[PDB]
Amino acid sequence: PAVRISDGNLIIKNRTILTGVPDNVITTSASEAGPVEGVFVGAVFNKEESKHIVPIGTLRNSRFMSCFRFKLWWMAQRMGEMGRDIPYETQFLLVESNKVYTVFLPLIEGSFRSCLQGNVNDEVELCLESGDVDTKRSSFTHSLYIHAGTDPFQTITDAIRTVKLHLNSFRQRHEKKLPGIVDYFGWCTWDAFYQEVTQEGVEAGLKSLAAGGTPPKFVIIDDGWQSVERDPIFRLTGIKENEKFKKKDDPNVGIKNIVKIAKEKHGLRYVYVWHAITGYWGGVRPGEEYGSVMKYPNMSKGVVENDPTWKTDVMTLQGLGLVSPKKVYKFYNELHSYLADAGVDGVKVAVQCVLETLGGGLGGRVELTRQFHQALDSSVAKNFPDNGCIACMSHNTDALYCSKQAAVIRASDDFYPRDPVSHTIHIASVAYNSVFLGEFMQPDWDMFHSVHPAAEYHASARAISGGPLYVSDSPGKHNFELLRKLVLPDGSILRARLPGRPTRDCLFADPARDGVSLLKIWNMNKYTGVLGVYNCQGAAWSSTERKNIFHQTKTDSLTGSIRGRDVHSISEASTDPTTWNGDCAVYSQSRGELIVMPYNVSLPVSLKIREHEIFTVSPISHLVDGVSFAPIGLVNMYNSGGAIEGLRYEAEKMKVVMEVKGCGKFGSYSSVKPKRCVVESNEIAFEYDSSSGLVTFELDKMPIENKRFHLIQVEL
Repeated sequence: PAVRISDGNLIIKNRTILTGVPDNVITTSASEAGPVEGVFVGAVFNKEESKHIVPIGTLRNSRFMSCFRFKLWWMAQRMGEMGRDIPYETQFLLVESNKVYTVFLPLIEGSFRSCLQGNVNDEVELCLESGDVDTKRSSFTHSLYIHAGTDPFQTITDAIRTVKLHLNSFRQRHEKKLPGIVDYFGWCTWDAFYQEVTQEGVEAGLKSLAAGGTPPKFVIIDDGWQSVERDPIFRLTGIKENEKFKKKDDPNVGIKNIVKIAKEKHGLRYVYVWHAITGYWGGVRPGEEYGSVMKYPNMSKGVVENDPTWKTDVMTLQGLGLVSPKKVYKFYNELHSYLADAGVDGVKVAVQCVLETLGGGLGGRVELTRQFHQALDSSVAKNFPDNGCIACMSHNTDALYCSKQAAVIRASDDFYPRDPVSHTIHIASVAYNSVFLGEFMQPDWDMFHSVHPAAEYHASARAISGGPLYVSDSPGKHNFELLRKLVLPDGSILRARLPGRPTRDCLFADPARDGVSLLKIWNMNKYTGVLGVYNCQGAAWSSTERKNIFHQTKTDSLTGSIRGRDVHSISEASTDPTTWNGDCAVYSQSRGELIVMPYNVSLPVSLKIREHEIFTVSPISHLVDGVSFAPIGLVNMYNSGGAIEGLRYEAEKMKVVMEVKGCGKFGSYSSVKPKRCVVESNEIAFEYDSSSGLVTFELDKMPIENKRFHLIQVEL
């Protein structure tokens, strides 16, 4: 049966993973399916309670990785090998047996949500909570799912899918419609003006970016456009824009003014706006219209253990006007109808995890979350039918397991331009949280600044994230040399196809805390892989201080290495995987060096703290003995291989035929010097380094007219 409890142990393919499983912990393999590869786990208790905790078993001497909420809104990573190091509010746990990987997914069941936490005795406890004193249960059968396999990424995905088939209450990332903003450069007003944003500031930012040749095609009008008032917390007073967004003649005209300027005058395709899941930070001003009533956040133990300041946050103490569940659809619809009729294409929806703290006597955290998201999704589908929703501050399983439609999720805590501790931590967080969040939605690695000491560090990460790419530059503060590595002259980006994630290598070694390893992040394009390597040692969240701090490091520089197969799915980029020997052409985007890397050969990589390097990794095709080739792409862009749309080898003609998007310097590996390089039927000059095999030529202009991609032929 693979995964079983017998004696009082949890045994996984004949390895004891946990010992000392209580008698009252019960397992099953039924569901809709119903027979299922892993096991659902639950428990039976003596009394009704609105909260239970129960040990599942004792964990020692097995490497784990977990994603845990260090704050209400957000996860980060913690590695370890003893149950006692498992954090409070662990939402995802992956265990290694030394070859075999086991995932533990704590679930929502009925009105309860579960997570895991470690205790002093090295037990893994499941914590089940309804968040409502009137909602009480005593037995549970599907509050946790455990599944094992030999490919850690495949293991995760198969488990999520099994759970989906059981709950039917979410979709997987790959089944959802991504909104069109993901394929374009954007700009977000948040770090540029904070709440003092005005419509003139919006226009200024768009114009400055476009004037340097990297034009955004979406904008996020972030927090500060809405009509809010104090009663020191602010609450929503109406659904329309404030005075800063009213045309300065004609104050009857509203946010439609800036939207039309953006799109007709500056060429934007999309405009999004920010709002809280509750309207604003303090909710909506109490009243009949939407049934808003003052409510005060309930504290749960796990959240407040990791985040003690939450007990004295302004939202906790001054409360929120919570719109009624009976009127929530109407609130979202009236807000979104106003927005859509003004030309707005989507919303960035923040403050999402507050609902779990307000389910009071409304059925609790799960039911309240489900209700609000049901209404929000209906409103988004009606009013922003490109699927215009970015989920923000939303890392709770209550929202993840009801993620049926929305397709983009902020993968971490905010970019912080002025906080030096944050940069290394940001890269670790987005990468590790993406392992799990990217099963539900496309991860958004957040805005950044192009003029900043960490700009390249952040920029390169976004380029391999698989997610939307956007800066929050103040108008005029741009580095366009850096932005041209991310954005083409029409505002399109080279987006990779998957959530960027750590390599198998990096899943159980904490590169923020171990003092010894470099973080390596992989993604895929259609005909190449990509790999970024980061030193992010020297800072992380503190179990003792309970916030992000710097910590001692043994040295500045670390040396690790890369292999072609670190790009876990690199196979899928090969045009003939069954004959492929595993050799890759590896192009260092930062050094500009092409290296041939045979299957399993390592290359050493050395980096100091806050340094990085990006490598495009392309499968080599052996056309005949001595004639071998791999495309690289737009070598002056971070995610070079994202430019290759089509690739075909004709060994009988010793030819390669490609479809390439974009413009700039194009590169490929060839063992031999080409006879000819042809672009749309004309022959063009090229360079060839005989020593590395690097072929380069210039793609002068974007494709015009009926072309849409450059058609390139390379004759060898």
